[PDB]
Amino acid sequence: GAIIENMSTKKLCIVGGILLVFQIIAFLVGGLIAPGPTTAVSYMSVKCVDARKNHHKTKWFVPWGPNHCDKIRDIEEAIPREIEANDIVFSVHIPLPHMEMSPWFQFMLFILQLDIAFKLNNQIRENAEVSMDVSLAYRDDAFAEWTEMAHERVPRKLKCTFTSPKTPEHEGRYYECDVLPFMEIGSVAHKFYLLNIRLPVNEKKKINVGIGEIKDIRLVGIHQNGGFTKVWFAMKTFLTPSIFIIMVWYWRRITMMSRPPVLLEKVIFALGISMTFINIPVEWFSIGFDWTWMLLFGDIRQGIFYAMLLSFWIIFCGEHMMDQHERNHIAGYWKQVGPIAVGSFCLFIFDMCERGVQLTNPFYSIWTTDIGTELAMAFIIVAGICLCLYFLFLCFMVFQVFRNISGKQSSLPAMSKVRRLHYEGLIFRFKFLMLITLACAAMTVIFFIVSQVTEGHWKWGGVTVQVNSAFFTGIYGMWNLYVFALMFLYAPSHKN
Amino acid sequence: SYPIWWSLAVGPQYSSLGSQPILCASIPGLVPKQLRFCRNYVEIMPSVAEGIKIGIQECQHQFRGRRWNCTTVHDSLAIFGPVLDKATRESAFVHAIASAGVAFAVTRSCAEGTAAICGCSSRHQGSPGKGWKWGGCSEDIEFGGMVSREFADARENRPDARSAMNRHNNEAGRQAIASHMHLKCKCHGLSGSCEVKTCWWSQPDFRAIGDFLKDKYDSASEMVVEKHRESRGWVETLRPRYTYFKVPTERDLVYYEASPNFCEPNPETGSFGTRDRTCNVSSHGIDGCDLLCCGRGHNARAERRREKCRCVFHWCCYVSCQECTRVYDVHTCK
Ligand SMILES: CC(C)CCC[C@@H](C)[C@H]1CC[C@H]2[C@@H]3CC=C4C[C@@H](O)CC[C@]4(C)[C@H]3CC[C@]12C
Repeated sequence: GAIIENMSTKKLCIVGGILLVFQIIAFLVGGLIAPGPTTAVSYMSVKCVDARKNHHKTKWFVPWGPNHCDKIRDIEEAIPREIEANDIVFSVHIPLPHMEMSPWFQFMLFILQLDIAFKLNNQIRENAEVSMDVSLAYRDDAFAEWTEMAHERVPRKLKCTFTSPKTPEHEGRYYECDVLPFMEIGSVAHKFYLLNIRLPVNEKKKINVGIGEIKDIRLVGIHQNGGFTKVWFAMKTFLTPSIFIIMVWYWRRITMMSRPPVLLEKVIFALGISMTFINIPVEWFSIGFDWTWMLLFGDIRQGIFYAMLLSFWIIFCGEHMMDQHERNHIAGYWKQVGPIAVGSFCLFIFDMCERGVQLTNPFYSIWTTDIGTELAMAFIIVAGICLCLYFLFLCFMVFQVFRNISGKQSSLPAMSKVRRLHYEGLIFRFKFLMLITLACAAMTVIFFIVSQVTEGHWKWGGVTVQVNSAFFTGIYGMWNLYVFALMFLYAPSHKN
Repeated sequence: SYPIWWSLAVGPQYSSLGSQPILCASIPGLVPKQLRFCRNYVEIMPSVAEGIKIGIQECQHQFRGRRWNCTTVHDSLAIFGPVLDKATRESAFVHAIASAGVAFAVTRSCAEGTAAICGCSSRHQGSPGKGWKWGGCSEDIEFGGMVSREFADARENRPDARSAMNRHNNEAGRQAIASHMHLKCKCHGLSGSCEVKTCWWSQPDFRAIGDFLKDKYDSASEMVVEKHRESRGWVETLRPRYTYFKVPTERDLVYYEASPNFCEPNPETGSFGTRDRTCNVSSHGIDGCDLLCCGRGHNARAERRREKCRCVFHWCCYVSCQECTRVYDVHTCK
């Protein structure tokens, strides 16, 4: 007998009221205080000319400010000055003038967008690839030499189309090229970063030949807003004490009983631990230590919760068939849980492949070669099939539960007070959670669609509301609150 | 022309892209509003002169075979000559492309980090204030529009029929850029799935903007001048011909005076002759150059030009290949 089966309809309404008030606050904080999730800043590179100086004495080229490079304003000016390919390096200073990076920025994503001209003598070949020679440095203060962070080679394929007719009238028009991935850094620990890209040409090896005429390179830097991180941490700090206390209350209720615990109780508690793991501000060390592994941690933690939530739903349904069941062991649901273990395992490998190599080579992409693409898709496809099998076995489980309920709720006159109240409770307990779970899922999906299609913010009077932010804080709070309700309402009822 | 400071793009320009800090000294067409700007926004002033230069190169490309080629006289006190003293179709284009050029050049220069006064600048902001270190600097995309509307449109508020034309066409340039920006999005999240999408707008190439305004040039409407005021006086405004046609706003070009004849030299109308021009150099068929010369007998010149040939043609510059000569037949008119 769970607590939810002994609460009157009145008492449940009071609890619901309290839970709703908190849910409203969660939205208000994200919308009205947080600045919004992320910012993207566009950069244009400067074309610096090396006067045949850089051999082993790495000289870092600074786009602007004191000790700036000798730069060419337009690539065509190279020809009258006899400047050859390989003598021009593209320099970008990541923070803009009179701006700094701070540890509160959690990551940086970098993408490149090439501006390639059409000329009849310089067209893009069918299998055109760009081989970038890329070096990155960091600096902590203005009056210090740049210190190297990474030096790698970054081949990328070109995907470009030309929509005008290819005739001698439209020369000078640009290709329409897609976005190329470039770099992922999982930590922001230094104030300044300097990026130098060179494009060497070698005729006998077809290295950067037949890649068209390249005139400019654009870079976009994406980072999470500092104010969003600060608000997010404050929210997690609030939640952790609350989760800790209820976890301890729940534990003591389970163990101080006249009967050993049952399987559903063990699963509900285990789901509590997974949420406690995602609510701990482990990230509040990212502002003091340069730990590049925090982005993969975040993913693993979040992925575990998903697995636990999907498993809970299976066990819950399996624990509420009336006749023929009330089974209590883990070893016999492997028919319904297997698909989850396989799917999560395969996604784990996929993320580990992309994320783990990023930790050792910031200029990595699993989608660089045909073989990498084939394997990456194989893991996604398997995960997708397993998730669909999960959805079909959950639906059958539910179907069978309901037909059993229709039977049990019919042959009621011939049992006694003790057995009748027992089953009437189970019937209610089941129906209640199903309606709440569907409402929670429906709200999450509908608001993901209103975050992926709308503008991102709404200006209404003197107040600007952040919609993408309110999404994250509201849903984050919602599932934790739902787990809080689950542990309180479904704990054993104390009787004397 | 009609605006004088456009002359900064020619002659004295001499690549004054920040290495020549000539501030509010040479700007030849300047009102009190422009003086305040050029004194407060000094780091971005070289980008305005470059923006005009860009517009000049584009109009000369776009009109290379239209009798009127966008000619720029050496006087530098009137960069295109008297041809732009009338409210004609050619002026509408030059105004729109010049306005677009300034906004374009300023935005690119800010993206290169050439100025610390461009848009957002702050090294600190915890207490919530939409600063770099709390909320992000998202206002940097409107700066180029501010410079073009603040500096260029400073003499255009005088109550005159021509002033109305100029204001409309200058906005057409700025709107042409805004209408052609592209939206790109990067998908990232738990596993790369689109839980966080980050989107940005990118600038178009200027060739597309040139072509757009060239189409609007040919489709440009005729307006008539109407005058009234409440108090004793007149203010001149334009009345579009909405009896048959459909004139819009922030998309199109307007005019109200007739274009001149460009066939023969005429010093009073600012018209340069086409007596010495070439033809059959494009498709070598039938093209606008058949009317360009306004004459007949396009057969006068042979050439033996030297060019580089048999080359590898690398992705950048100074290919360093062999020379050869070719014989050309040029259908030059008299
Ligand atoms: C509500 C309570 C129980 C939550 C506790 C969360 C813990 C892990 C958080 C709360 C305050 C955090 C600290 C706050 C400030 C700093 C200074 C910084 O330069 C290094 C990290 C450090 C030292 C943090 C370490 C992690 C920390 C101790």
